[PDB]
Amino acid sequence: IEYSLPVPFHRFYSNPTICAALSDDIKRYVTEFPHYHRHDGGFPLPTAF
Amino acid sequence: SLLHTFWRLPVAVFFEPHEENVLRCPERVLRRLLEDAAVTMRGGDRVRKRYLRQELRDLGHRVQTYCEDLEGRVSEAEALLNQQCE
Amino acid sequence: RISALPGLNNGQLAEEPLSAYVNALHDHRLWPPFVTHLPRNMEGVQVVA
Amino acid sequence: KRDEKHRHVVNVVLELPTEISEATHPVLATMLSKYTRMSSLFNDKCAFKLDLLRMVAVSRTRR
Amino acid sequence: AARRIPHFYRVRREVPRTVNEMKQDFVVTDFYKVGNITLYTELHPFFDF
Repeated sequence: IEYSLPVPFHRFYSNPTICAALSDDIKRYVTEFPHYHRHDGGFPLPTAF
Repeated sequence: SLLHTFWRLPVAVFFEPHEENVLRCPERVLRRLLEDAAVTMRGGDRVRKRYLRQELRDLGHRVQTYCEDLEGRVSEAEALLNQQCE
Repeated sequence: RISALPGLNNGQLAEEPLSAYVNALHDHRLWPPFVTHLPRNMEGVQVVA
Repeated sequence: KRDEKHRHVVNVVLELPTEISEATHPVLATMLSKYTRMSSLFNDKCAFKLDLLRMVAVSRTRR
Repeated sequence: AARRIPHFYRVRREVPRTVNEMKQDFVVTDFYKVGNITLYTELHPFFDF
């Protein structure tokens, strides 16, 4: 955990659970918006991707 | 900080937000927006030029030193072929 | 996974997400009979001893 | 002289413990033959350590 | 791109679903009904608008 960064970049391979576990701020994003904890690709990807 | 108004008495707002503009403002959302803007902004030289110039000049001078030493070797050591120095 | 519809629960209309609106198994008001901790959010909940 | 720069790139840069001298690694001497030729990247010593580590890795193969 | 990823999630702001994302939760028998908001988009089988 100390040496890793989570990268959601696809509508697959973007599991909210892993990203929220690895970083604090993504977990804050998930807890403030629990409806985003879906897995059907509706989880917001960064605007770049 | 406060606002100075010509009318001393305010009006109660009526009708839809698509005919007169109004700055509605819960305090929590404004504080959250300001914090979010603060984090967003930060989340999105000449000394280097001096380093580059120093390294370029030193590379040139070092290439010169290597070439000078090599030429001195090719002269001095291979001059021994003819027994020039006794 | 069976509890709430993941096709339709993509959004919120209050503090609560739709998944909490559609099934009581999701919302923060139904507590389990046995608790080892207190829950993360207690917006409209007060606890009495 | 060369004492300063080699002491620097061993103990100051590489943070390598004092008991690891030039004698305990010939490959270390062959590498400082290269390292001191450039005076940059000394702020990120981790690069020098990773280079030395991977060099000693490749030097220790069986084939 | 990689290092910047956490900074997007630091902002507690949910994002709008795209029209294409919304179109995928209308079940087959009522994709043709008036309640299908996105229908004005669906002009062409091969193309998205």
